[PDB]
Amino acid sequence: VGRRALIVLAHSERTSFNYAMKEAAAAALKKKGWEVVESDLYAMNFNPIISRKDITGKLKDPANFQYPAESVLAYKEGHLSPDIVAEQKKLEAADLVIFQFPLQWFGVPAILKGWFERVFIGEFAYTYAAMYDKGPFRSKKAVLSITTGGSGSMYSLQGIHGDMNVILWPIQSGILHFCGFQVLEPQLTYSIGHTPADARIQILEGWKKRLENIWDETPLYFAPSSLFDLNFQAGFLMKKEVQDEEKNKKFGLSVGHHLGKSIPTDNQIKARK
Amino acid sequence: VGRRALIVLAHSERTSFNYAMKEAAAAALKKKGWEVVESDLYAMNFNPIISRKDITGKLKDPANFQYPAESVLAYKEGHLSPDIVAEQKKLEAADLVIFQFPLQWFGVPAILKGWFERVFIGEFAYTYAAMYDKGPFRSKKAVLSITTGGSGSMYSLQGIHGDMNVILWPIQSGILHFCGFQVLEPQLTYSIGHTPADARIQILEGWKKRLENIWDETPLYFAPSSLFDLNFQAGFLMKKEVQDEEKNKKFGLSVGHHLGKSIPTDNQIKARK
Ligand SMILES: Cc1cc2nc3c(=O)[nH]c(=O)nc-3n(C[C@H](O)[C@H](O)[C@H](O)COP(=O)(O)OP(=O)(O)OC[C@H]3O[C@@H](n4cnc5c(N)ncnc54)[C@H](O)[C@@H]3O)c2cc1C
Ligand SMILES: Cc1cc2nc3c(=O)[nH]c(=O)nc-3n(C[C@H](O)[C@H](O)[C@H](O)COP(=O)(O)OP(=O)(O)OC[C@H]3O[C@@H](n4cnc5c(N)ncnc54)[C@H](O)[C@@H]3O)c2cc1C
Repeated sequence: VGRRALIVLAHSERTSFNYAMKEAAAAALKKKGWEVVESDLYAMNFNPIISRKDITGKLKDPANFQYPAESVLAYKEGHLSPDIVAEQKKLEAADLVIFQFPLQWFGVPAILKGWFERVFIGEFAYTYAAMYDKGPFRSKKAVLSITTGGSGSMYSLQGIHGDMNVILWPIQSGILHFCGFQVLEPQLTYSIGHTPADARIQILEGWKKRLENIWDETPLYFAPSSLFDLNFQAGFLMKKEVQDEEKNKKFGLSVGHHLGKSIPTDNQIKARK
Repeated sequence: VGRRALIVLAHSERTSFNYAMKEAAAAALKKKGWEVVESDLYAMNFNPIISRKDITGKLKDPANFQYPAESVLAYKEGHLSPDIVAEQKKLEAADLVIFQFPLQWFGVPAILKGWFERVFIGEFAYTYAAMYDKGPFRSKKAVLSITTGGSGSMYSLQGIHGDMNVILWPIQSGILHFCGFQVLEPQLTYSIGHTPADARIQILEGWKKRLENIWDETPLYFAPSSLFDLNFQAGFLMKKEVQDEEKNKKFGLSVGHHLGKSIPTDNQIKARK
């Protein structure tokens, strides 16, 4: 199980449905005995812009500044900016991490994107030596709770926007899973601005209801790293044996690993595969 | 053709390859007679966080602030922050827009994501009435010039990060094409951190040579809006006739419109309708 949860909110208005979803989550969790911490990015006036100021000490190569290396070094020697360190301490303590935000330009709000860039620092959050399912957060579970302006049909296979599974991929696989998180099914709330007040009410109650057994859910399916040649002189490509065993299979493995074939239905939205 | 170009750069270091790429583009375009304008976000001390601070007038409703509606009203009544107005003026004049940036967490840097959120205001950059094909920037062309830490094989169909075409979709379709932009093939320079001094110089030269005829390039293929019933009533789904006639094709129309079938090879990387 997990007794600790962190809720990262990315919305400036306390009168928003997003703020209401954050409160709903914290209420349901505390009631079931969880310890709940929050990161209201707008409320904290969080700094989302990566810079050399994220390193407190003196740099290794100040004339040729490379963020990845200088930040990793700062993480190891203990001199990352203290606002960054405070967020990293919350992350370390949490078993479950909920990201509550409105979809903005088919992605995460800039302030949340900056939170990832500044907080998910090398070694602490990820290592090329232990990628994806073997990452640092492999004992943690993450969930995206998203609100949208567009309707669900707009995001279906035949909607103008296209499949929502493709939109979710960069985030759930590229950011969350890459660091080791077991990613749970996303809570998707479409066209919230066109939803009746009573439906909005049931949406909040259905979220609280889901959170009651969230930890026991089966996570989304991502191709295991055991299928890849985790080394540079190999190009981190799928192992030869694995490649063959797949050539006779109708479907691809995931949205990103579709292998030029059909992507299993709702790979990024529903768990079962 | 187009005589005016806007280069938006998102990198904090003047010593980076990204900065080098921007300087190469500027030089190359000016040489061929282009009028070049720049938006060096970091150097412009650019604010990427959307808030009610983006509106200078009175809010139509300060009780429950809703950014989409208020910013659209501000654009119409002329109440947008001076920095947004200046960027909108740059965009309005430009024929070609180049976005130069390093890949950060499978997406654009927070500062650039924020630039889109604050600059691409409704009415100005888009209208739900004239989405994609009929968007405001339909007479403009855009291009993404991206650098990455990971190698190309890592982003191939068998690479551990998965298909790069999926990563590029949210940006090129969801942001650029949605506003009307014709999107040209992206310039992708992989593992720039493991490329010899000799090889990087040719990259710069290769980029410069491409820009000499960039305007006469065949743009990437996105399903036309004519294939969809564009109304809340219809749910914005593909026209029935299209769905049927499409059922006999092997490949879907694009990454986002894969229709549960195979994704056309390099739909977001290579042009070929
Ligand atoms: C820059 C930008 C880019 C965007 N890009 C996209 C995009 O790419 N794709 C897309 O689909 N959408 C996009 N949107 C739209 C955005 O996704 C929606 O505006 C957002 O998800 C709406 O959520 P909200 O919390 O702001 O709700 P609000 O607009 O605040 O609305 C909440 C609604 O619920 C009511 N409410 C509030 N609290 C409660 C409560 N406790 N109980 C019951 N009812 C309550 C409110 O009165 C209101 O009717 C974009 C918006 C912006 C500003
Ligand atoms: C927060 C964050 C998240 C990231 N997420 C990802 C991700 O999801 N996927 C991924 O693949 N990568 C990721 N990266 C890595 C990032 O994409 C690379 O570090 C970046 O693209 C390198 O580009 P750069 O312009 O900074 O170059 P630099 O590291 O500066 O390197 C440029 C090289 O070219 C040399 N050079 C400079 N100017 C010139 C010139 N004029 N002519 C010739 N040579 C020159 C430099 O000295 C140096 O050796 C991430 C990095 C950060 C900080």
